[PDB]
Amino acid sequence: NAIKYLGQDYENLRARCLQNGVLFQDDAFPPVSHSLGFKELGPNSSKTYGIKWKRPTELLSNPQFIVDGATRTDICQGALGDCWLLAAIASLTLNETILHRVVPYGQSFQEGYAGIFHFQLWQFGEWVDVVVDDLLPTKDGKLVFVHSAQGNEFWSALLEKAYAKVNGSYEALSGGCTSEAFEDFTGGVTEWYDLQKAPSDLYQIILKALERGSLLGCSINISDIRDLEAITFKNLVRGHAYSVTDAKQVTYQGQRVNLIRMRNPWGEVEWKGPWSDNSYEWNKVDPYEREQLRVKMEDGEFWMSFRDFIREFTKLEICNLT
Ligand SMILES: *[C@@H](C(=O)OCC)[C@H](O)C(=O)N[C@@H](CCC#N)C(=O)N[C@@H](CCCNC(=N)N)C(=O)N[C@@H](Cc1c[nH]c2ccccc12)C(N)=O
Ligand SMILES: [Ca+2]
Ligand SMILES: [Ca+2]
Repeated sequence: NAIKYLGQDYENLRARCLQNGVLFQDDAFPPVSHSLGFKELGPNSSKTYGIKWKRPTELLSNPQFIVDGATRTDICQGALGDCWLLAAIASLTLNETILHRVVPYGQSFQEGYAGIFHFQLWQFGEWVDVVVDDLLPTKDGKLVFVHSAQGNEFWSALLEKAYAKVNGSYEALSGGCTSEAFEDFTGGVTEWYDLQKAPSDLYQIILKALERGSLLGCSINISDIRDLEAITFKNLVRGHAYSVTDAKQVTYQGQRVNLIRMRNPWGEVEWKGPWSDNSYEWNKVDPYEREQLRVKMEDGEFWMSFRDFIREFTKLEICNLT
């Protein structure tokens, strides 16, 4: 059983707000500018100025915590450089058991709702329960930071807020490493791989990691500053954490080709090379494999050949649990 961050007690807080006819306002991470940030998001800044804190129950008549499951399409990055965190959360959803440890069951905007939610994280060398109120940064009635592809779904916005809380502010989350969020959700062991010096069995390692629910992300180093744009000629984003979400093998003109699937935590903007959604390659696999694996949809998620992956990306991170 998780210990309470700062001694804040989810169930006692929720019950007492319900008894006293109020919704929770979190003294530890309150709905003010200092919870946004200190410089790029400080009181005196252009980003800060239009932001208003609103509850999902003030935005919409029927907000839902989880809609059609907690899945990686619910992770669409907003105007914060927390790609590393969101790639980790998207990966987290592929392992149901670890997912529902971080995101406890039973939380809702209906029965028993009192403006408070809770999540569990590996922090300070402990499993910790972190509460948040549901006041969220919004602009023109829309979430400014992470949101789901379902506009009425809130669990992922609330998780990102809890993760900001432990680090001090949303701005504190700008720039990071995927392995750090992997740890904070698992307490497990991170390893990284230099894709330019990949071992010969690297596809096997990936397949076995995916089989056992380990979390995998990848990224392209910006090796000359930002000197070709962030976006490459083949539509890949440099210095940007991607989630690795599958590895599967296809028969391409009678030969097996090893494929790998990743998702941009933007929820949009995809590889436009071979095995991309509209690439010709899919014309030349057998119909069944094609219809099991290809999804023509701008969802941020796409296939590469493993050969292309290891040429295009520079780093892979794997967090293995027990
Ligand atoms: C990603 C993002 O939000 O996309 C925007 C839409 C976000 O900018 C991000 O996390 N960037 C990372 C690189 C990509 C990843 N993950 C980043 O800026 N720095 C980390 C580098 C990881 C390895 N990079 C690549 N393979 N490309 C990093 O090490 N960050 C630091 C934290 C830090 C402290 N001060 C600065 C200043 C600039 C950048 C980062 C930092 C860390 N030790 O964790
Ligand atoms: Ca969902
Ligand atoms: Ca896609």
